[PDB]
Amino acid sequence: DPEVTLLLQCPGGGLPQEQIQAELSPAHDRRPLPGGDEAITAIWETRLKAQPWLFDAPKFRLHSATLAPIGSRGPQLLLRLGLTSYRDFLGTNWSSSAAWLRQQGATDWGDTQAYLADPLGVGAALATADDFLVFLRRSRQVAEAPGLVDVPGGHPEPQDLAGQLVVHELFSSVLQEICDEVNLPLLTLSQPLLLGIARNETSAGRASAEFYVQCSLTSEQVRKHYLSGGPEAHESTGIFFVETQNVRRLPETEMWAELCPSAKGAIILYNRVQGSPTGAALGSPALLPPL
Ligand SMILES: O=C(c1csnn1)N1CCOCC1
Repeated sequence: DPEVTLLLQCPGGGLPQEQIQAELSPAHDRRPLPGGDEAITAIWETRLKAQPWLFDAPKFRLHSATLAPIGSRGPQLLLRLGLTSYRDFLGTNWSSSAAWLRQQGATDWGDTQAYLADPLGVGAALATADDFLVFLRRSRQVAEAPGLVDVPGGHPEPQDLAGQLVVHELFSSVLQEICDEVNLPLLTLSQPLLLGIARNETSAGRASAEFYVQCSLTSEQVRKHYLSGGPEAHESTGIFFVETQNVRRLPETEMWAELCPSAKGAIILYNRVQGSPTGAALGSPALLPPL
């Protein structure tokens, strides 16, 4: 799977909100482009003169994420974040020249990402009461990953002493994206656990935080809520469910070639962090069948 790389695998089965610190600093921003940010402004002007209803939005930028020594007390993860925008994404990661910008960043800064917007995504491994994960089908008419399978998620918009409010917005945003697209009541969802961070090498290395969320509704009840919104209540074109039993071997299935990179990252981290038991009971052959 060359189109996804793991940047972070969380310990303890995943981290709760209270164990994460954020540092939001202009030191974590994209570097100005070598020949100037006028190249971004030109791409944006061309796009608005074809689609004048488009609008810019702020985004968080991922610089890096440092895990504490395993088994330690106190905060377990430090997220170093800057600020970026949808406009800067279109002019860098989404540009035909994105690979040239990665090479220039290695040369100038020793950092393949230094010239890339790198907006932070969120995604969820969303489990039902009857032990299935939730999958969504993308429209065949959108620009990114048309017709592919995704999981619930999105790219959160901004608004440890500004830090804790940023971590709160990240955790809040993955629940809001589940309520907006799957049409589930907020009170049927668990507090999220962070499983890790995955990079999309098809989008010049932009990263997504991948979370585990449990729902108190069955697969049948989740399906009814999604469909009862009607076609205008969701961007996806369909919902479907895979038993958690079967997610273990998903990379060996024909479904794997249909998954978009950020959804592949969610399922790899689910299998490594929530699956893959370490104890004698769940690791016994009848409960963890060999192969
Ligand atoms: O929020 C984002 C986004 C992706 S990368 N940074 N921003 N979207 C949603 C709307 O359609 C375009 C992509």
